[PDB]
Amino acid sequence: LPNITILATGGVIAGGGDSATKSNYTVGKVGVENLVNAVPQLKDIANVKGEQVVNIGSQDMNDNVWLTLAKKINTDCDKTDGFVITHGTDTMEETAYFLDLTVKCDKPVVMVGAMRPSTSMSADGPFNLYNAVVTAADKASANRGVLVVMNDTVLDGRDVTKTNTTDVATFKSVNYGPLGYIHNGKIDYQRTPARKHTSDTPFDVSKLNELPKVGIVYNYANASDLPAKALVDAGYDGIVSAGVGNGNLYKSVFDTLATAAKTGTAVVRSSRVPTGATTQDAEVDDAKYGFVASGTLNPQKARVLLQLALTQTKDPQQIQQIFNQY
Amino acid sequence: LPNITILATGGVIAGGGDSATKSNYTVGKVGVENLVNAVPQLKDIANVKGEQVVNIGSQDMNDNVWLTLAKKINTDCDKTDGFVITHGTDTMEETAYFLDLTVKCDKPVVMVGAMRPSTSMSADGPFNLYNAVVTAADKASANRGVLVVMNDTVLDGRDVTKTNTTDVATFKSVNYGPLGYIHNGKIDYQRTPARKHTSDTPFDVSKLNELPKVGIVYNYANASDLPAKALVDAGYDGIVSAGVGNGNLYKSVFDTLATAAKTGTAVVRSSRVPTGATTQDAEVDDAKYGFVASGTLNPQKARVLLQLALTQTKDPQQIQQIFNQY
Amino acid sequence: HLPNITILATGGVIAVGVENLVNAVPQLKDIANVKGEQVVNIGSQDMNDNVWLTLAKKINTDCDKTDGFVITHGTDTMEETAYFLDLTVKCDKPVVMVGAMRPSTSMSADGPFNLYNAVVTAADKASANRGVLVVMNDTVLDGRDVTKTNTTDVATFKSVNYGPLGYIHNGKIDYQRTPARKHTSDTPFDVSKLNELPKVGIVYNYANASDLPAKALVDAGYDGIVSAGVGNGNLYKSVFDTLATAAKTGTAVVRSSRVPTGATTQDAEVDDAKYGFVASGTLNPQKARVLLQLALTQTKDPQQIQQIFNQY
Amino acid sequence: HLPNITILATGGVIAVGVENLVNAVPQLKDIANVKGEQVVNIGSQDMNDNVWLTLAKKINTDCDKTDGFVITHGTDTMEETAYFLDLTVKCDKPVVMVGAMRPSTSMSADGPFNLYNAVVTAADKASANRGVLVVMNDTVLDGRDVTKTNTTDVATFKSVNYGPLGYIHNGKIDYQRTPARKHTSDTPFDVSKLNELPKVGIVYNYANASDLPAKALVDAGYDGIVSAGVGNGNLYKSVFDTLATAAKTGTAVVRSSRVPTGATTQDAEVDDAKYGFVASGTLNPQKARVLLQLALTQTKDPQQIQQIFNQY
Ligand SMILES: NC(=O)C[C@H](N)C(=O)O
Ligand SMILES: NC(=O)C[C@H](N)C(=O)O
Ligand SMILES: NC(=O)C[C@H](N)C(=O)O
Ligand SMILES: NC(=O)C[C@H](N)C(=O)O
Repeated sequence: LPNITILATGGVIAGGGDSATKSNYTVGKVGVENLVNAVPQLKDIANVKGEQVVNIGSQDMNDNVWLTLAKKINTDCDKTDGFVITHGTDTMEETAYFLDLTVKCDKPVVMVGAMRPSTSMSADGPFNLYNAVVTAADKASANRGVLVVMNDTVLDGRDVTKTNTTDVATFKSVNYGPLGYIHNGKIDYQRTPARKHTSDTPFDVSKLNELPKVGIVYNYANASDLPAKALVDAGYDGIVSAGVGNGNLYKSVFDTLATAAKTGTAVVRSSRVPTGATTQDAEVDDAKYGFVASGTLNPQKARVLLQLALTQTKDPQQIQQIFNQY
Repeated sequence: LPNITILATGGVIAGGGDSATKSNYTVGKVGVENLVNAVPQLKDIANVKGEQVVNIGSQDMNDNVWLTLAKKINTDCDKTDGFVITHGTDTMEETAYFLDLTVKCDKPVVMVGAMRPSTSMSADGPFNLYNAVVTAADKASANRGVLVVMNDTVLDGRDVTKTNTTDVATFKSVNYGPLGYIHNGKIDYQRTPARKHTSDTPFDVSKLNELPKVGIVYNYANASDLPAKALVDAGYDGIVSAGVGNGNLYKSVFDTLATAAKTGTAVVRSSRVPTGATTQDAEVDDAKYGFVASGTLNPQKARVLLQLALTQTKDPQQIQQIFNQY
Repeated sequence: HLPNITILATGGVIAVGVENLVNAVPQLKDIANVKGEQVVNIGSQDMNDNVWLTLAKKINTDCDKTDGFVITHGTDTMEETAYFLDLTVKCDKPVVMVGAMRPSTSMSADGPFNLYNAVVTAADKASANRGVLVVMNDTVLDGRDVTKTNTTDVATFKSVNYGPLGYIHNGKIDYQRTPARKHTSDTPFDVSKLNELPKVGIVYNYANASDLPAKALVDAGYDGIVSAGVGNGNLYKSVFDTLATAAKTGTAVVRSSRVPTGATTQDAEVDDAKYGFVASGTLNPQKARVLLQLALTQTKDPQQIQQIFNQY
Repeated sequence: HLPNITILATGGVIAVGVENLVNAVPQLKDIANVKGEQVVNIGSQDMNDNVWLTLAKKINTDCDKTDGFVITHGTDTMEETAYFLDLTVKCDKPVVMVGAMRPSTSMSADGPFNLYNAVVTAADKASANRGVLVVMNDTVLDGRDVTKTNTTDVATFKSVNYGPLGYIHNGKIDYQRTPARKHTSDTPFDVSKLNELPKVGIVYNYANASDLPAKALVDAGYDGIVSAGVGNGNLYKSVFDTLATAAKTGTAVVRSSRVPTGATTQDAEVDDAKYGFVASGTLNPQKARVLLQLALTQTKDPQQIQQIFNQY
């Protein structure tokens, strides 16, 4: 049986409710040892070691936990066969992409959460955890990047996103599809991400104790420039715009971000729109403004990459090249 | 033949490109008269009158144009059979909901855009415009609220949203589905929005020359409180949170918005997540904080409703009731 | 305070007797006074006209005795049964179908909560006059549009053309849609006195398709044949040939599509009026069968069957 | 500077001779040196084995003469043809299929830009070694997973299980996926010397389904029968009966599903090894037919056909 390390960070998967039918849930309550012990069936498919990293709702996920996770995986890569990270659902997709860029182990790293607490009727956590371990244990999962396993589906950490606020089936790779489906404890992989991940990225956070400051501003009708201005005022390294349509900006936001990019703030145009690329060669001449188009990376994903791009370079052409290959 | 009034506001539907294959487009270039004349086939199905309201990219849409549109439709409701509004795609879904709440005519009001300029190969604007008129002309379209007609589909202004950055098929009613499909210039309606719209809402903007100030803050891992703080500092009437998952907030954003709601700022929890309701009775006790859950309204839609709710009342219980019925 | 809900069990992975099933979900007791009757205990892959006729008559007979019905059922043909009941039930109280994608013994089994939410839906006053319903994965779906979209996913049931009626959260439903097509007491289909249904078969279309299935139905003197066509209800030539001649000896022929969403329309490439065919609109081939079988209890005239496929 | 692209025309709404078609989209001249050959001029609803065999042989014979192929085709069975070519083409240069949902004369017709993007895809060096492709609505889709999801929508073609390979914007493609299942020169299927294919028919399953289509194929001595099952490939009893006896006189039986997404799996409710059936995995019934017809040129053994349905 393979050696699988479970790194817990919290989430509803480690929470509870006051009855089997209540909809109000706690987060990060149950310790990794108890969490692992609640699914004895894991012992059929791996030798599990549990470690508590933090115990929080993933809505409070942050740079400190990200750095911690990457360093821990990178250090311990040698001495296990794969990793599962238990995490809240809310920002699962951000952490998975951050690890997909900073983990240098080629061994399977699989993220998993639950939409219902283990106390609820038909709770999804036990089987999710089982399937996540199945995936971490499978030789075929190596070299595919950081994965998220939810609803019997293996999803790449780049494209995966939370598409519905409550559905157990919420996690989908909405532009390029999943890698594999899980049936009877086995996976038929038919796809792997072509974008460079893990050991083929330049991003090395091993010696870093902070990341560049990158915030996100939303666009909509009559959008205030005040949020963009506050980020600039605070010397943020980067700003990601959640634009309208194909990465467009409301005039007053556009004006502030244009000014910030001429003084050296990195500006990435992403989109509030849930599928499809923010392209070049549409309404915004990115070269002219010193902006970067995010491609299929949604705003929170664009943030991840831009923060890491900023550990390498402050140059808009070099950042756009990063956004074309990772 | 029915009398149909076309109110133009701009968009790519009224723009162009330098060749049939270029991807870079102008917005709001073509005047309503020329725009109507480019589709002579409209004269088979209606007597069209065109009026230019503004000529802009809908990424620059704003409160002034909204007020203008509602007042114009309300004034002229008597003296036409229906309306089509040509508009950019980027914020089409915001304007359609704003009109869905403030138009008091029960006659069909139909919004339409194009994803490609009329100069491009297989441009979508001509047929979109034709189908929008078909819909405005159809007796069955009355009493269904403000509609958007794109890709042979009739969509309610509440649920409709732009789901893809470039696809002609981008507009979808992602929670409840469309009202009707268009084939051979005819519509089979099988659904109508149960939420109160048009003449069954209390919202009357006829004498207003501004709307309440409502901004949108995004949530993500390590989110700065600076945007929320700038809105509060500027005395915004309302703030909508584009939360993570089921409307959750990053701790520092939560802290700022909690404070703003205790001093009387209206705070609506919506979600960055593209489908499903922001519910009550999940992780956030809205009553305790004086917050309002947005239901299926996405952040930009929540903004529309909250601005209008703020013309009636500043009370969180009364605003939540509005968010339960409109 | 609690409504009386009748559970009518037909089998499925959700099930093993109806008593065992109810007694394994004791939380139903918080929302309803549950009464269980075993109608049959089969996999829905073996569902048939007799079970349909039985369900419809029982529901209509016992309508006065209860506040609502939940029908436990296999997933495989739940969308067929739901539509039949949608067209034949005259009781105006909720009738909700439910199944399970996972075995009751499996980790994270869906059945118990699915059942709970089905009873919630049948208990809700707001559920009445919306036709027959299917309740799966926290969603309430109308019996006409609802279909099984995936072979294994717990989220498989979707109303692929017109969307769901409502979502369930915390034992409460926010309904924002109701089906406009006529149902339940507004249809003319009355199966009270019927002990058989008309014979309607389904033939598939594909590259190089054989005419042998279609001829074998026609030789068997089938009252109706539904074509699962390609694209917008088109047919492979040797199949069009058989059905065109069969529509003319009097066999009703409905064109549907193997394509999983969208309408088989009139006025595309098949001149239906010329051949006496009927276009199925958004009804998939199995759903078209249900409606065609019922149409044929009222009329054999193609023009009148079309009107039926335009109203129901 | 421009690549030589061969357009092989088979008909469809996209078309009317191949010369007229090419000459109506003169913008193709900016991206390719286009050469047109009329192979056939039919609606794809009447597509067949002979056209398939013809396309495969022409592509393989003329591989050296051109840099890539675009096949203009009806939409109705484009996903069948694409998969056949996916399994039989040995040329490693791009082969891209394309159609149109709207008439060429209609407002906002899709054909011209669809054709342009198909030629862009066949011209792109990055398109090579990805198998046979379908290019529709600004998207590049692999021939195995791609299917027609809607009867009328211009956005109908989707890879419903594994997603698209790449999106087209401004005449350029960002490929992020390639099919892992073996294709093109990595399959053993060689149709160079073949002038017929094995006979494989499709039967539909539904409530109360007739065994008559299945018996009529078996009586006709069909080499294979694909079942479009319910749910996870299940069969109505009287249909399971016929196929179980037929698999035992030697007819190959593949279980697929009418359910539009997801795998017909092994190890669910049908003990395939016991009955000598083969599970289709994610291949829908029409796609399973393609693979079963080709399997049967190499072997009649059910265990070996299964291995084929596990690798291709
Ligand atoms: N279901 C969940 O895990 C949601 C929770 N707020 C979290 O992300 O930690
Ligand atoms: N296609 C379009 O209309 C997009 C444009 N930026 C607009 O919204 O005005
Ligand atoms: N999950 C299930 O219910 C499938 C089963 N074959 C049925 O329809 O009964
Ligand atoms: N739009 C089309 O191509 C449909 C036509 N029946 C075909 O497949 O040829």
